[PDB]
Amino acid sequence: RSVTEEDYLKIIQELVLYKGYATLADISRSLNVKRQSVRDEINHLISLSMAEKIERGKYRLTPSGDREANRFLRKHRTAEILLSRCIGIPWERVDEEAMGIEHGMTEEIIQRTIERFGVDRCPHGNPIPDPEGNVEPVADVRITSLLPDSTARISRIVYETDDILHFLALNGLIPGKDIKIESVKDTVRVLVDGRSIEIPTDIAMAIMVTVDD
Amino acid sequence: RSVTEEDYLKIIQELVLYKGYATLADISRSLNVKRQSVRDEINHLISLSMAEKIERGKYRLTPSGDREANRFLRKHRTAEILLSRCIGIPWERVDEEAMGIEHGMTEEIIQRTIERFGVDRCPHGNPIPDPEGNVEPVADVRITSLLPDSTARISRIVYETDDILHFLALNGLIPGKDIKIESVKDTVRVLVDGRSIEIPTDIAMAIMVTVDD
Ligand SMILES: [Fe+2]
Ligand SMILES: [Fe+2]
Ligand SMILES: [Fe+2]
Ligand SMILES: [Fe+2]
Repeated sequence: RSVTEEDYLKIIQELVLYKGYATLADISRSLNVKRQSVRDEINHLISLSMAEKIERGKYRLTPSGDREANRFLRKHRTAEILLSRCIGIPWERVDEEAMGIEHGMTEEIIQRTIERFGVDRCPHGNPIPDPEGNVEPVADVRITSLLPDSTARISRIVYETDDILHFLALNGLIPGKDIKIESVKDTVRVLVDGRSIEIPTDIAMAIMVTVDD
Repeated sequence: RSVTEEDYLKIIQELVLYKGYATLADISRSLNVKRQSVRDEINHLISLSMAEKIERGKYRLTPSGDREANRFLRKHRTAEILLSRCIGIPWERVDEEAMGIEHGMTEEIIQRTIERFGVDRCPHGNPIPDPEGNVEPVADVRITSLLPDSTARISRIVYETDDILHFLALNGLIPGKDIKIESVKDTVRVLVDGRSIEIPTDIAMAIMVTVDD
């Protein structure tokens, strides 16, 4: 697939949940689009009241751009469920592979997929928005906000890159797994499945967790 | 989805297998596109050596247009298998619903779907072409070419409209079912599952069968 508006909405929403803002160069690098085209699209989104400038070089979605993103992510996330549950596309690959089929996911397909597998989250734990673009508020927090000896459950991975998902899969840090914070100096080190894992800051920033209970 | 070149290739291939040719008005009606746009696309296909005029008002694909159609139908037919086997989209609806997700079916998805379900035909029995656009020749014939008392097995439905598939499903005339020709005057009447069914000519023309054995 070549790049669409919906791809811009998704990456901008991810970067904002991940680090608090989207830059042109971060969008350029994720979408593999030249900066100047990224600039034209951002300005177009701003003129449509779907994005706004936060300060210099830093952007985010407006509330209405966020709902539009959400209507797309309903398609995206359901496509991931379809691909991973029906045909065994690996957990860490399924974000990339959903890219083809997601644009044409109809409500017929989306709803039958949701009811057939009994899910309301993508395999990476992000909730599936409703058709209007609403998502239920989830009570979770950044794993980087936790003190040593905190116990928690991994909730969702808000930014789904290859390096990130591969690390998480390799170390079994997946939605639903109980973890315990061992250390927070330089990296975030946790206890999971009796094993100890150092999570570098760039990866830890993408991990949301729910604190018991 | 709005209309693409691939949609033109598919309907033209179907109409040719069905009645021996495609007219502008038949393409217009199937794709819901005004005749003039259908005309521009046909001329474009002709200039690309993907279609040719047979005689007045009658068109078909060239060999190379047929292979291109086939590369698309690999996507289409696999999408149908995915949708009907993974999530239970009804047999008679699955041709329409594949329309969204088919354009982005990658070889990764296509191949894992084929191996996961163990299929080399769509639910309506049409073979799944290979990535290059080849299909294995199938030894089947039109049900309208058969004499009374012939026995056969339904092979494929080469033209998949709503009226056609609905009739076939309603009367259990599906790939694999054994049938016996009872009569060929006005309609084609067959014996299937101990029941007798009159198949009108417009529907019978789309049914291929293999004569035993
Ligand atoms: Fe994703
Ligand atoms: Fe996901
Ligand atoms: Fe079909
Ligand atoms: Fe089919």
